[PDB]
Amino acid sequence: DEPKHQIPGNALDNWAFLRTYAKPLPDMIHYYYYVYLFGFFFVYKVADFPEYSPRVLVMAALIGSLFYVRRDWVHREFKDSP
Amino acid sequence: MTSRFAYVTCQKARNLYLEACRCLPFIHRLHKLEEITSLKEMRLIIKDKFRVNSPVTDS
Amino acid sequence: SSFLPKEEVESRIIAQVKEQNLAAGIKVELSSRFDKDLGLDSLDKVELLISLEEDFGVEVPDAEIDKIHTVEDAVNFFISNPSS
Amino acid sequence: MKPLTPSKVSNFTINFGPQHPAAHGVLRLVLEMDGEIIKRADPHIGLLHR
Amino acid sequence: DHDHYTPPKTVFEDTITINVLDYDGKKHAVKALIGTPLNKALVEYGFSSTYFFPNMGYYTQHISDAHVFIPEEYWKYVENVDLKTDDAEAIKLMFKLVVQDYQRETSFFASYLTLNKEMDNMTIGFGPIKPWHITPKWSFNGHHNVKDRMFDRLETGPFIE
Amino acid sequence: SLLKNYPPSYLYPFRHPKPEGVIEKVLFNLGSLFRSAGQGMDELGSLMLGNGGMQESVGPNLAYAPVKYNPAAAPKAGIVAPIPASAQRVLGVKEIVLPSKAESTFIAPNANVLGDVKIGAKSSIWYGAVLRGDVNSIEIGDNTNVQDNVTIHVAKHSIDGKLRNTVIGNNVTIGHCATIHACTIADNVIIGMGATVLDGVKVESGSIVGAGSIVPPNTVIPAGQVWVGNPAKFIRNVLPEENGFIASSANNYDLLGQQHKFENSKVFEEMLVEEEIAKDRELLEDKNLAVHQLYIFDPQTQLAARPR
Amino acid sequence: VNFYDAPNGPAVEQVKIEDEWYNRQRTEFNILNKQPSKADDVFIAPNAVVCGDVDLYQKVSIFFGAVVRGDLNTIRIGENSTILDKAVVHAASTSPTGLNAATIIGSNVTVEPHAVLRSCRIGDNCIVGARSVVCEGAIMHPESVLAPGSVLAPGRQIPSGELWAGSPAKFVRKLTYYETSNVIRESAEHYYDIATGFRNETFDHGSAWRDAEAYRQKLVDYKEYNWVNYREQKYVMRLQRDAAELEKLL
Ligand SMILES: CCCCCCCCCCCCCCCCCC(=O)OC[C@H](COP(=O)([O-])OCC(O)COP(=O)([O-])OC[C@@H](COC(=O)CCCCCCCCCCCCCCCCC)OC(=O)CCCCCCCCCCCCCCCCC)OC(=O)CCCCCCCCCCCCCCCCC
Ligand SMILES: CCCCCCCCCCCC(=O)SCCNC(=O)CCNC(=O)[C@H](O)C(C)(C)COP(=O)(O)O
Repeated sequence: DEPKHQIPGNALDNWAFLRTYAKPLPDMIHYYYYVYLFGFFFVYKVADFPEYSPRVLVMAALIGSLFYVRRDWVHREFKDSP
Repeated sequence: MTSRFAYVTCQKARNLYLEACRCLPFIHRLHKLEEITSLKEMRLIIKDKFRVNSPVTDS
Repeated sequence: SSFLPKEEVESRIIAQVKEQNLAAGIKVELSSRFDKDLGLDSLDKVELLISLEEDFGVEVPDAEIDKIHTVEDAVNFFISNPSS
Repeated sequence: MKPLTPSKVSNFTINFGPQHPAAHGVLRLVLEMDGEIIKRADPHIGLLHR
Repeated sequence: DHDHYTPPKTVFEDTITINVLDYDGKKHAVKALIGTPLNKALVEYGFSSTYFFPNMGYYTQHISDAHVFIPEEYWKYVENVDLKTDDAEAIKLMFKLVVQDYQRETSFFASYLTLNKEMDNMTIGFGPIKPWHITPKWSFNGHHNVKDRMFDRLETGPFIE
Repeated sequence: SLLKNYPPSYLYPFRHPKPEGVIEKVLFNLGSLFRSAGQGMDELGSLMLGNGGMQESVGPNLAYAPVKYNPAAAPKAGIVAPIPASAQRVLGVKEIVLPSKAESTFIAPNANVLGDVKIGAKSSIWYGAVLRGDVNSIEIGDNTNVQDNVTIHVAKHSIDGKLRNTVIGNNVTIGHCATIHACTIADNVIIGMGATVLDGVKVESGSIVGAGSIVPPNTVIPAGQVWVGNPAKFIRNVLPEENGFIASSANNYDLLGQQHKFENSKVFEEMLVEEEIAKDRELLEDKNLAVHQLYIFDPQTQLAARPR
Repeated sequence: VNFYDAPNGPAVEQVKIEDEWYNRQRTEFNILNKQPSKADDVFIAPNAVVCGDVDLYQKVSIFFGAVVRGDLNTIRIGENSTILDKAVVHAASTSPTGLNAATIIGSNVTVEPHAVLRSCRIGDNCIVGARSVVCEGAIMHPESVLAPGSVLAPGRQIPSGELWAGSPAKFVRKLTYYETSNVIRESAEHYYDIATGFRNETFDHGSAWRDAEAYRQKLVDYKEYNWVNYREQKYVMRLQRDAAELEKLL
């Protein structure tokens, strides 16, 4: 026997939390199609954007990073409900 | 390869009836009989068809 | 080994057992041999197993049909089996 | 440790009914065909058993 | 000092049998040793390579897992996992990519269950799995029709094919 | 087969036919020059290599090998054969005893079977087994398996008249690395792996001698008993099912011997052709190849069988 | 006699052992559908015989006289495991225990001369002594040693970290930490060095083929050498066998 890390939580509760990731998985082409199209149009529009201060650009990048939701997070938490 | 621990049809009609019951859904779909009749309903007729020949005893 | 509650599966099997003409009247419960208590015939036993096939979406082996004898035995068979 | 090799399956259990440019009479012919090639032919007779 | 030595039990005493329901619906009696993980015992029996998928962890893909259905009475012996670690990440990807809708409350992975004496004559079943891909060599089209054995696969795990 | 235009190199990989084109003839002569120069360089290297020079030669076939014939002691199990006249004017031996085996018998090329050895049909002598009948005869019955690295030995009867021949009965299994000196074994006996059976030992039918057990000399193991231990002692009687195992082991090793005899008996040219069969089987595993669209190949021999 | 469903085909020409004038034993050869697999650094001695479904991992050494027969079931030898002289490793079709009957040998396992292993699980860093018999279904757990002249009966177990001896093998002493950590691995490394040496002075095609080539060349010069299309003959033999099997009435 060896000293081991204590695992917080009950075994069955943690397994139940992990089982909430087993949901119908959409194929990634649907996201990719829209991202490609809107990205092409976006790159066309960017050349017309006004020149922004570097400070504002960095703050916008920080806000976007904070606001970005990982695709797995929506996967676990999605409910087909109002 | 050995240890002492190592080593330690009267109902033919029943089998035929089981075959008929298991094959019933297939003939329902093949003969388009879903709407007209139910599987249980046909399963009931098959028994009467079997029961007509009960008296015989020769193998 | 009971995958689903014993009370539920028992109530369901006895519900299907009641559907057969006899196997009722004063004694429709556990510990009732199909052919020695309920008056059922062997073909009727096989059909009853097929009706349980429809109720619980799981097949029964024919050798198991040779092994099954009682209302307890059928519910035990269906509770044991993971597909249930 | 040498791989096994699988095979193909035949379907298309056609029914070739009474057909005029053929030998005269009524022929019911059940043909099992792998694609456009026949694998079994089972002639159904008794349609003119008097 | 010098307490009594305990002679080991022979293989016959410490072999437990488990009844495993395979994908075709046949029940197999899998003799297994106490102290072995369920995945290893299932692999040694001779189940096909389609029945198993690698553990989708950063450093656990050499292990071969299976989607199994465990009766409520034996849920206690399943191993707890820390969500804030990457073992939970392996588990979450295995649900996300392999099990998906075929999940049930009895769904578990074999590596996290260890066989013991009290698990004798336990009935487990192989759980349905969706088509999955890691590498073209290590993938599942969805057809359970190869007759090989996961035992006969010397390849340790997925890397560049 | 479907096609008859296959290249001659493809049809005869072991030895290409005589060169017919000018280019082929020039290549043949250049190969001759290369062969001679390579042998010269080989000998020059062997000089530096020292005593022996790492020389290699073909080894004699000792699976069917003779022993000196004794006019006093006539052969008992094996046959006696004359030797070539030139060897007569060199060696001076008139006749030599040779082993006697049935056609179904499998003897491994590694095994050394010498002289007075009679082996029955469906019996197998496996790899590394040494069977010496130089001084006295060895008899092996049908469906008897002498496994890997087994040594069977005999001695002279001597003044007492004690029989020092080795008689092995039918359906007898001798486990790997077992040593059997001049003993008698009855039918349907398993000798365990590593077991030593010394002089004078009679093992009765239906008995099992355990693995790594030395049965003392002049000891009779009675029928249907299991004996194990360094001074081999009785432990239990053979179970009724264990008898069926004894027979099953004999039969399984008969089938095994048939397979191994089939593999070993192929000639070189056939072996090399089969190596090419395996190789182009591996190359033809890809089913998107252009040639696969052209033809369907026979599985056992990857030759074009029918067009696709 | 002739296996007509063999993977590479039936044998067109089979030669009897009496007719052999030289030893043709192959150190690695194929038994029907079972093919031995070897790594680049695996040493098989010229005397050694390896047949059947035997998988040789990297740094596996098979020394002189050792026979590893993988005919009945699979044999796996782990990394840096050495089979020493005249040691037989074989696999049973089934095991008495009911587990897998394959003969699995772990890493850094030394099987000493004349030791017989049949359908056993040998754990990593184990030593089987000289003339030690491990029977079917016997499992040696890792870091365990079986002393010379000892028998592990079918379905028996040797626990980890223990030295076992005797014909009915029994516990003798617990192996020390230094032993299990170093010496057991070091023995396998030493025999790997010896086998590496033997490999370094081995030529790819040693000059023993010249003697048979001389006979073949003599036959060619005297015009007795015959060119046989073995592929076509195999195809024809299989066709004839199928036709005869269709014709037969019983
Ligand atoms: C209707 C269609 C739906 C889409 C709508 C939009 C359609 C597109 C229109 C136009 C698209 C072009 C522009 C979009 C952005 C370009 C990205 C892209 O297209 O790639 C394809 C991408 C899919 O590609 P994929 O290969 O399938 O996914 C890869 C991932 O693994 C995906 O897997 P994952 O999601 O599971 O994993 C995500 C992972 C992926 O990693 C990333 O997201 C990388 C992003 C890093 C920044 C990217 C570079 C930023 C430079 C911006 C340049 C402009 C400013 C210039 C100056 C800035 C100087 C930096 O990141 C994370 O784990 C979560 C954190 C996210 C940011 C991480 C950085 C955190 C820093 C904050 C520190 C604070 C913490 C302190 C406390 C900590 C405590 C210890 O599609 C998109 O994601 C587009 C979604 C649009 C939402 C973006 C929201 C803001 C956008 C502008 C802000 C820029 C910051 C970027 C935020 C994250 C963007 C991904
Ligand atoms: C739509 C498709 C419907 C198909 C219809 C098919 C109808 C087939 C009808 C053929 C009838 C037979 O075979 S009749 C088979 C021979 N008849 C006999 O009586 C032999 C022994 N009989 C008995 O034991 C009992 O009468 C019995 C009640 C059978 C108990 O069955 P079990 O032996 O198990 O106990």
